[PDB]
Amino acid sequence: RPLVALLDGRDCTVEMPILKDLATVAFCDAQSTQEIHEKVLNEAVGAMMYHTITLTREDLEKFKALRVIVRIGSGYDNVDIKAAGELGIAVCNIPSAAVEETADSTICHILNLYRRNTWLYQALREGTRVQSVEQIREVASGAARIRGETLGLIGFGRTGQAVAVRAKAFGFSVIFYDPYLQDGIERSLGVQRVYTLQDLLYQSDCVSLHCNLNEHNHHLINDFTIKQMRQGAFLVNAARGGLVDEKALAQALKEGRIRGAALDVHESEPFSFAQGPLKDAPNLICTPHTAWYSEQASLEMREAAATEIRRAITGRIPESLRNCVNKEFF
Amino acid sequence: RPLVALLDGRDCTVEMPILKDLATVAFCDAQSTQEIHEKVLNEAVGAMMYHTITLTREDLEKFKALRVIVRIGSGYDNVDIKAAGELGIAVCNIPSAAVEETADSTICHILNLYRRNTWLYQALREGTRVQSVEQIREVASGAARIRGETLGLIGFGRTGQAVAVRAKAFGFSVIFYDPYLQDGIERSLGVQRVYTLQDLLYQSDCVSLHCNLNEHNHHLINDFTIKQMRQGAFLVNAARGGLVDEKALAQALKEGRIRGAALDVHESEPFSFAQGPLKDAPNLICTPHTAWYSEQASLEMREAAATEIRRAITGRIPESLRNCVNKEFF
Amino acid sequence: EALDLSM
Amino acid sequence: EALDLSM
Ligand SMILES: NC(=O)c1ccc[n+]([C@@H]2O[C@H](COP(=O)([O-])OP(=O)(O)OC[C@H]3O[C@@H](n4cnc5c(N)ncnc54)[C@H](O)[C@@H]3O)[C@@H](O)[C@H]2O)c1
Ligand SMILES: NC(=O)c1ccc[n+]([C@@H]2O[C@H](COP(=O)([O-])OP(=O)(O)OC[C@H]3O[C@@H](n4cnc5c(N)ncnc54)[C@H](O)[C@@H]3O)[C@@H](O)[C@H]2O)c1
Repeated sequence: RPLVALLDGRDCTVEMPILKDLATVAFCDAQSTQEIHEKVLNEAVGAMMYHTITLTREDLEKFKALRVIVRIGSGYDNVDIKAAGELGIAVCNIPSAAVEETADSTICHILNLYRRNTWLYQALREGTRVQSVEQIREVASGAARIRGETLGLIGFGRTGQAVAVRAKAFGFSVIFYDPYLQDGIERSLGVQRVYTLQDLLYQSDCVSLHCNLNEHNHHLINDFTIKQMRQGAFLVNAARGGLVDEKALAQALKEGRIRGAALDVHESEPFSFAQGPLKDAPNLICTPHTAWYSEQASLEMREAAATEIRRAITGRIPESLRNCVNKEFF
Repeated sequence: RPLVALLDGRDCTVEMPILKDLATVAFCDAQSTQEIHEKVLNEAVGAMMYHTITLTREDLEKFKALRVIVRIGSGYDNVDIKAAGELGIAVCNIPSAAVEETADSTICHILNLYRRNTWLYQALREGTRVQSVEQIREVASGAARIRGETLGLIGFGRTGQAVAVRAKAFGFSVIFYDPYLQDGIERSLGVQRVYTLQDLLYQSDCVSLHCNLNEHNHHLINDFTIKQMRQGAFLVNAARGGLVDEKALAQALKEGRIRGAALDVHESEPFSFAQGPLKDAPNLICTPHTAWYSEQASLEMREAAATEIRRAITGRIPESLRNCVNKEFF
Repeated sequence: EALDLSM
Repeated sequence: EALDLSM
């Protein structure tokens, strides 16, 4: 029974029932590519992976039997999909198992910035005593009215559109920049479209990232482009760490140029409050890459990924695959 | 110039410009009614107050010249409005300066329960290292899909209706109980109405309080009625402390009968994590009575309150008053 | 400044 | 249980 390996994980309890009858299911629990059993490199015909390891062209050249890689998740910046294609390896993602989870987590970050519920929680956990109304206004200082603010979305695909749908009923004006879309989505969903990053940053009170990380948007938010954001803007990133230069953001937060920032993703994961560029930065909310997570979403995506391996093993590659992302290079 | 006193406050910087030309504006910074200067009891014709002191019939009998009380805020359970009326004192509130603030803060609490952004923040601040996907699912354990859940609202006035409008785009089914409303709001806003507290609690995954505290709903949520909530329900209270019996809730949280609770209000304010019935209760978010607060809302309500004093002093009482709540007893 | 009538 | 191929 062909070997199928989970590269950067242990737990295989959802995937095994779906695959046991067709494949030997194995795990490597690798945190880097040098930690992959040479049995896997020699024998594995299918691989499953999360976001916690990266496969370059040189890494892909080491696999002798591999025919399919399924990313259990939507983002696949961590795989050189062109190299994979040229090498005879199809790459697939699970694009839509966590769209609402991510969008709800994002709206939660934005609300945490405007209303300060997280910081106020932390204040109470540090023993702050808020007796009087002067004390309430003091500890909640900065909380702001949402009606009439502009929410600017960079990327207007699945997560970005989900965020827009939710944001309207709070009284946000929604505006998006997405240079790869055709004309029309803006008219369909009744939001405003701008045509440059600068226009988005200039017009936005709150900016939220919803684009895939690609060859052309590394450090999209940087020292130069942060200066183009409004004074006292909020920044939200529930997309990818590599989109934001953390050195520039640390500085902007410290000078008060950005009023507050909420990151679910970071340039180097796992995030710690005690290390890296944002070491002592005010007005920072972080979560440890959880925007996608819920009981139901995690079950949905692990079944979908296991299903995708099943199709590749019993079907044709890549015609049998539901969500192959490298057909152009295959 | 008639004396007007702010009873439980210091800061008079918004009210003074509006009143200086008609009244002597004074403050008592009282935390109880025994701390009121006898000059105020003898001379004051108007009073302004927050939620941090209570006026009973016996307290109201002490004022010799008072003609109007303006609550800077919406809730007025802290004043015996019947006693006041019988004594020749009009009572007013500011009913709509913070409707969207409160509703946004509430949606933020609900999202904090389902997605766990606050707890995950706290996890990171306590030095948890979330490297791996097993670790992510571990620390975020409990986060749940919102689409298809029932949100049950107790009270469907200004804040309750604002919450409904926001909740629909997340995929909540909204249901409300409000025994004082006429037939029709449910049809207008396209939500479902139930006709008893029990039906609401039985049908709800998440229950949110939006009713005024009154003579008939003290400890509405109690030992008996919590047993009628769904197993693993969430409770949110951004209304008044007195609606919820904290002893019953502590127990329900500890046994896991309630999955999590978010309180902006408490039976005894100010709230501390180190004292009272909820001393060691799992799955608790608290904020220190801030749901109403934002820069703009606080300015809006302090102007509105000062305006209301201006009308009472220059006009007729109570015909000149915009938002008198005790006309029936006056 | 308002009139200080506190105790 | 899956096959342990870790290092
Ligand atoms: N934090 C999390 O746990 C989490 C969860 C899900 C997805 N994500 C991330 O969010 C990204 C977006 O996901 P999605 O499902 O909405 O993907 P999608 O492909 O549906 O949407 C991405 C959109 O970004 C646009 N885009 C690309 N480059 C851009 C640029 N330079 N400027 C502006 N727009 C640009 C694309 O045209 C596309 O419309 C994913 O690639 C993934 O990395 C993160
Ligand atoms: N946490 C905060 O900072 C904050 C901010 C604003 C208001 N509030 C509180 O929220 C309460 C509601 O405010 P609102 O502006 O929506 O008031 P509102 O009067 O517009 O709405 C209150 C509604 O509750 C209903 N109600 C009364 N008793 C009820 C009962 N036993 N069961 C169910 N419904 C019942 C009333 O019929 C009315 O429809 C206010 O009285 C105030 O105490 C709290």
